[PDB]
Amino acid sequence: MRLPDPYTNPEYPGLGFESVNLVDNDPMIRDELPNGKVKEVKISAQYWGINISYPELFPDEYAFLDSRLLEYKRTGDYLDVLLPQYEAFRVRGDTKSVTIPAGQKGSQIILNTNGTLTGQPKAGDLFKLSTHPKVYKITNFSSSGNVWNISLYPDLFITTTGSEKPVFNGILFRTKLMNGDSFGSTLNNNGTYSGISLSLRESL
Amino acid sequence: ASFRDFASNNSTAFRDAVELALNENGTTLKSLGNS
Amino acid sequence: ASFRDFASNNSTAFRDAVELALNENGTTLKSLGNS
Amino acid sequence: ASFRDFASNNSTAFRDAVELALNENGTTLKSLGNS
Amino acid sequence: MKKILDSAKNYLNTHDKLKTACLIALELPSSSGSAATYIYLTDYFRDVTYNGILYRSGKVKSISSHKQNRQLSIGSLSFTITGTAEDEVLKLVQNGVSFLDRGITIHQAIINEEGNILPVDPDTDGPLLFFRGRITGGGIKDNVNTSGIGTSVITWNCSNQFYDFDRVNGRYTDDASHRGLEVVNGTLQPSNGAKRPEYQEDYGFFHSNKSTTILAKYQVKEERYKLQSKKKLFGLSRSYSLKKYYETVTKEVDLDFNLAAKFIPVVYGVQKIPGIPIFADTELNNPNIVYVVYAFAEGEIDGFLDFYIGDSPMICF
Amino acid sequence: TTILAKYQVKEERYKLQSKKKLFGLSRSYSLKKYYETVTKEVDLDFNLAAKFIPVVYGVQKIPGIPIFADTELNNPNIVYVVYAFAEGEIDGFLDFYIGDSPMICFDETDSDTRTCFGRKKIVGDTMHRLAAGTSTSQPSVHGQEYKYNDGNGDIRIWTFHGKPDQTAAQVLVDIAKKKGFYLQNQNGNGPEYWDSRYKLLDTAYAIVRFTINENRTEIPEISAEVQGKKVKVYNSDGTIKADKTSLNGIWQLMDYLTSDRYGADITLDQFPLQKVISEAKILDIIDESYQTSWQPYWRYVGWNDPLSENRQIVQLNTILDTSESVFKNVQGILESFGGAINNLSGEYRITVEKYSTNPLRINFLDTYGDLDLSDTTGRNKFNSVQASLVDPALSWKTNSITFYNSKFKEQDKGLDKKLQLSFANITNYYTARSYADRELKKSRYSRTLSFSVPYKFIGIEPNDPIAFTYERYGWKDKFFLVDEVENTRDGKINLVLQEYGEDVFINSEQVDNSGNDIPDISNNVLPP
Amino acid sequence: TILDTSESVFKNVQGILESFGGAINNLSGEYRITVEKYSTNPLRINFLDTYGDLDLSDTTGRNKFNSVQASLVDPALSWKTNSITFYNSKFKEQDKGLDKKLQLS
Repeated sequence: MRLPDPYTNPEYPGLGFESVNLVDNDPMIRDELPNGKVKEVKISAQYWGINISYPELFPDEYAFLDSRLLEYKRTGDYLDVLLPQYEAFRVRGDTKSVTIPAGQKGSQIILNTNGTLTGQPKAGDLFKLSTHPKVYKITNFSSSGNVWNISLYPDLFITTTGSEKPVFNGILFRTKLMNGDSFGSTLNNNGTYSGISLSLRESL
Repeated sequence: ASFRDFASNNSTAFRDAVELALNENGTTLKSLGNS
Repeated sequence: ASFRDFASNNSTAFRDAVELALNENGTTLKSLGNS
Repeated sequence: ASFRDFASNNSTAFRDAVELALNENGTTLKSLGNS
Repeated sequence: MKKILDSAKNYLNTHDKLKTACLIALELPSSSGSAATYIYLTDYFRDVTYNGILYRSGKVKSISSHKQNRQLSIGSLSFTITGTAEDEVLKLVQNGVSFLDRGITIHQAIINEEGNILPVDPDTDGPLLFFRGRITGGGIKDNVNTSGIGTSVITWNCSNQFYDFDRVNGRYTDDASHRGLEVVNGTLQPSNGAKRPEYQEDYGFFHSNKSTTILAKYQVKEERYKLQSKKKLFGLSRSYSLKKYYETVTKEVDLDFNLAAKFIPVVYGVQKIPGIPIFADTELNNPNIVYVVYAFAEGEIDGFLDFYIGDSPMICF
Repeated sequence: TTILAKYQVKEERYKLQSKKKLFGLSRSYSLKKYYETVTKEVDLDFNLAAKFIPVVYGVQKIPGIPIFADTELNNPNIVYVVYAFAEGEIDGFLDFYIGDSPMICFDETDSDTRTCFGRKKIVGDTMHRLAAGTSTSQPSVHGQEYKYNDGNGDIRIWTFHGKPDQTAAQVLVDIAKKKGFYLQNQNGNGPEYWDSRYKLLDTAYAIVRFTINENRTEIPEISAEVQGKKVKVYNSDGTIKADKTSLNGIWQLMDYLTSDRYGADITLDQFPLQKVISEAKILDIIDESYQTSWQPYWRYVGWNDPLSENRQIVQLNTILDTSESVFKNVQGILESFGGAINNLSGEYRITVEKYSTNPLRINFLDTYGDLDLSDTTGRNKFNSVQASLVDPALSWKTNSITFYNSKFKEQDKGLDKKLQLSFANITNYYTARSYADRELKKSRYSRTLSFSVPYKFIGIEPNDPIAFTYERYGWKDKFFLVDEVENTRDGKINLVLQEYGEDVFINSEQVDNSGNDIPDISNNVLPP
Repeated sequence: TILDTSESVFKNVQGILESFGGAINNLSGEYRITVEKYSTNPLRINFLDTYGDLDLSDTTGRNKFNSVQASLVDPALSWKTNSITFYNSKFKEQDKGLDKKLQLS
């Protein structure tokens, strides 16, 4: 499901992140050798962590927000979020006619736009495959005409099967709440819910 | 370390905790009076 | 104190820690099934 | 938990703490070499 | 008192900051016994050359404490390798490889101002020995944390020659054990399992299985299948009580259900021991003349002082 | 016992042979202590554990506990003594040891030393030859009288098998009816001395009648070779076959576990029949290492027909000293064929070690991230094995099986390390040799692994085949067997795997020890 | 001595020792055999040379005896057991006349 925000529900401008913390969580078997060399082995999967802080929420906005959150807690599905700082539409066009040749594993990826896309995805922008819900981060870009060579920080979780389509816009993190067990909201005498915050965490 | 003194002040608990894992099988610590 | 409950929740570790100091010499706790 | 490693680093203390509660009565752990 | 060079006795007394390195040399676990490869390692930050051997660094992480009491016990030591080398991991986790009797020697080296090894041991004019024994055990501990830093530790286990305290090394009076018989294709052929290569054509214990039954015909109804205990008194310690100790002592054992009574003892000094029959047969035309062979003791003995035919020695008191 | 002692030697006056000679050598014993504890005879005046009734599965030799002894009135030298052999409905008595010499002599060597009938070697003659007079290789008949005269006196047996509805012996009832018993008249008792109430239900026994005369002046110690209690063998289709005893270990354990008369009363409801049936066939796998012709004492090792296969991988002829605890008796029945009673998932499940071509594939990424490897090669890895067993080829004495391995000693730099074993429930020499070889092979894989898996994969039980695949090591579908499984209520399963190999379950070729049997033709006076 | 080879190597070595003292030591590399002895030039340790910790423990009970009784297989007899028993008047003048016997074999 979709986390409410001013893009989906413009009538509630109180929704919307006062501050978002996009943390990098890659567990590693780090070992500090006696000779000064540091050896680290990556085994556990990496996952983005999102910490959302909300401004002063009025009672109706908080009613909508916690209604959506409680529906999340009820039906048990995943909770998608859209970070707005990465919503710079730097790539126009429709990506259905873009083919990613099969048999690709690792950070590097090669995709052929077939002369369809307009706009260059600069480093630091987000990237997501059509099938898998993992969200990557472009670290370097290099194109030779139509073919694009993109390097992603997390290695491709699944090897491309030749049908996965690039998603350069409207990327949603498939996250799970981490504050659900004890989630309280305080109501002031001024009439606003203060200090509403979420500690999300990408699942899979 | 200073763990020896402590354990020496809680010996019966150690005995019971030991005899509780030997009773999983048919062993027990009350079979030492014979020997 | 409340150490008894804890030890009763970790009995196998106590058994192993005991049998690890008896194996220093030729003694072992698997010699109780006879008696 | 991580208590197993610790106990494995203090085994002799466990042995002594055990043998200190068996000496209350006439039992002792030095009677295992026979068996 | 392990004597130390007087030159080292001055350095160990004047200098406060001592730079010490432990030089480890373990034998590689190999599938077969052919050859003898050694990995040389050190705990120091730089490689250390000793007797022309380069002890490479960067693998060893920690070494345990060697403790020795006045009661016989296995001397256990535990040194840990990094476990992320991925070249030491495969040696430990390799399939079809055994390290039952692979040794390890650890030296305690002190570094000088110029970076050399301060001579300590008088006989070698080099560093002291911290531990030398056998590799009995091992393991690796992977700990992958879903958030944070994980660790992996490879720990090698070491001990002296008495690691297997439940080990009975003896020459049981039997042909199959004496010559190390093993089926090779379709026959029981002697192998290298014999304690000596010259034991492969020794048929001395060939008729030991039927010796007792044949001998029993010429004995009393009692003592038909019996033998005196080789050791009567064995030692009264805190492991026994007076009643139990003096009740356990036995005089005679039945040979039809005591396979421990057919082991060959070893005697130092003048002691009385029973004889284990290994052959018994009569003459053809004189059936009342019976030859019976008793195996007394082990090894090159000085000789037999006296023989007790029954309970009366040939040489009277 | 006191009445019987009058007609015995000064020695063996109050004595009885131990029901179980060898019981099992494990890490709880040492060689010297284990082989010193084994006893041959026990005094009946201070050993109340010697008056318990044993239960026998398969062909085994057991002593007889007297329960009645009295002479005739006008013929005081004719004494009736009743010995209770074994428990439950037994197939029958194979042979009777009047003293230390069986009625059916071993072979040609034992025939020329005394008056005997038939041969136990090759021919496999049984006691029923005494009544039939022909070559018979099947057990006795319930309530039939047998006459055995070796030239020193007449002996009559009247074998009785166990049955739920035994009737009182007609011979003793007839003697007691006419006031024929000597102590019956001494104490003034009437026909109630022995009546129809003396049913002796669920207990096999024999009423051996002695004619003490100039030659047999003493009553010798009586022992018998029973064929064992009949067990229920469950078939896959659904039919139930309980007509003969079975050498399969699982059926013997199932009989011991579902009996409220002796042992624990575990109802057949608390048992998955299909799993037990499938696991029995694992112990029923035909071994091809040796030949059926190589065992001349085929009748007395549990087999019934030399023509048939009778080459199961594990065959057990067991004696259960009922004076032992139920827990220890079950623990002793197991460890003779592997076995692990499991109470997980509700029922009682019997699992034995086996190799599978379709194990469950666990990758390390499916675990919880923890992993503990532990290989204790010291104290657990051996290069040669030495075992012992009670072999009916000898006069039920102990035979040692010893062999070395050149490959395992080429490895380990020629170190001499011997595995010491002792089989209590195995009597076939070739089966014991195969089991010792299996144990020696299994000792070379001493390496265990522990990790946790999520709620999925629920259903893992001990002795299950699992293929581990951890790419960081050189592991791709490595064979493991479950050793410890722990279920939590929050859906986490803790496992401890044990490394195995394929070679553990292949059988190496062996030779025949048929010519190395040593019958005890001693203990009797040779004729002129 | 008679060494019943059916015993374990560990127990056989442990039995050979304790007959003359003895302590097999694997420290400093080699196997060293040390027996109890008195020396006129021992190594002098002052407490200021230590790390500051010190534990004194005297278990006079269960370890202090006034008389000894031993047994042995003596070839003077027909290899039977002979008992050696003697008392000490000084050790019983101490300890307030308590009767405590050491049993040995």
